[PDB]
Amino acid sequence: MLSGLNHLTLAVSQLAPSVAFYQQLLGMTLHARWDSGAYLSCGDLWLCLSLDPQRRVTPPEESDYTHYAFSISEADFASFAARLEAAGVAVWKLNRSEGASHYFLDPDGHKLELHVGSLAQRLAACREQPYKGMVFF
Amino acid sequence: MLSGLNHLTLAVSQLAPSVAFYQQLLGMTLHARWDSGAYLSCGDLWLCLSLDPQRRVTPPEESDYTHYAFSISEADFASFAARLEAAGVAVWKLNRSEGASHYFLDPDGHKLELHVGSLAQRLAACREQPYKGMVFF
Ligand SMILES: Nc1cc(-c2ccccc2)no1
Ligand SMILES: [Mn+2]
Ligand SMILES: [Mn+2]
Repeated sequence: MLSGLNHLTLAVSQLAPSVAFYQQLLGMTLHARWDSGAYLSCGDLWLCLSLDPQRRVTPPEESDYTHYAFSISEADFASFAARLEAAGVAVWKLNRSEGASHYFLDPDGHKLELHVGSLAQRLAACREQPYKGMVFF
Repeated sequence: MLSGLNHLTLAVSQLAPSVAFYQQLLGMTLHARWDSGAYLSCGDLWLCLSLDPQRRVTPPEESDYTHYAFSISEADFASFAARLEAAGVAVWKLNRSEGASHYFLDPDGHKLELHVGSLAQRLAACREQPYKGMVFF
C-alpha cells in the first residue's frame, strides 16, 4: 500500500539557475549537488533537480495544467508573492477562486503554485457550493 | 516560508480511466469526483486529477525525466511491482540508479515510481558511492 509522496523530480535545462531559484529565491534547503542533479528539501518534501538535455524552457501556453503547489501560511502569503514579483518571476494564471493561490513559473517553465489551505478545507467549501456533477465518497 | 507540498495536480485526457488507475490499481482514496476532475489522497498527499484537452500522450523516450515517486514499504515493494506488471502497466527508464525503485507510466504518460527509502537513507547511500562531482552540505 502506498503511504505518500516519496519525492518529486523536476527535469531542468541548466542546474545553476534552478538551484538558485529553489534554494535562494524559494528558501529550500540544499543537501547535495553533483554534475547532473541536486537534492533539496522543503519541509517533508524531497525535491530532486535532474539535468536533462531533453528539457526545453517551455512557455505556459505550450504545456498542460500539470502543476505543483507548495504550502504557505496566510500571514506569509502576500510578502512571499511580492518577493517573487520583485525577482521578475512570471505568473501563468490569475486566481479566480475563493482562497489564496499565486501561480508562478520556474526557470524551465514548470508550473508552480503557492496555496493556503488543506484538502479538508477544500472539500468543506465544495460541499457548500459543489462543482457541476460533483459526487462525494 | 514554504512548508512542503500542498497538492499535486496532473492533467489527464480522460477522467474515468485515470480515476480507475489511481483508485482501483494504486489504491489511493477517492474523495470526490466531478465532471472535470477528481480529488484523491495517498497518505498526506493531496492529488488532483484535472481534465485537460491539451494533455498529449508522449512516448517516454521523448518526454523529459520529470517524475513522481510514491513511498512503499520494503515488505510490499516486490509484490506491488509484480501486480502492476501483471496488469500490463507500461514501464519507462531513468538514466541513473537511485536505489530500490520501480518505474511505470500512468494512462496519460505521466512518469511514476515506487521507491523504498527516505532522503536521509539516499544521502547515506550516496556518501558510500557518490555520483560524479558530488558535494554534500
Ligand atoms: N461509473 C461511474 C461513474 C461514476 C461517477 C462518480 C462521481 C461523479 C460522476 C460519475 N462513478 O462510477
Ligand atoms: Mn493547484
Ligand atoms: Mn525518482
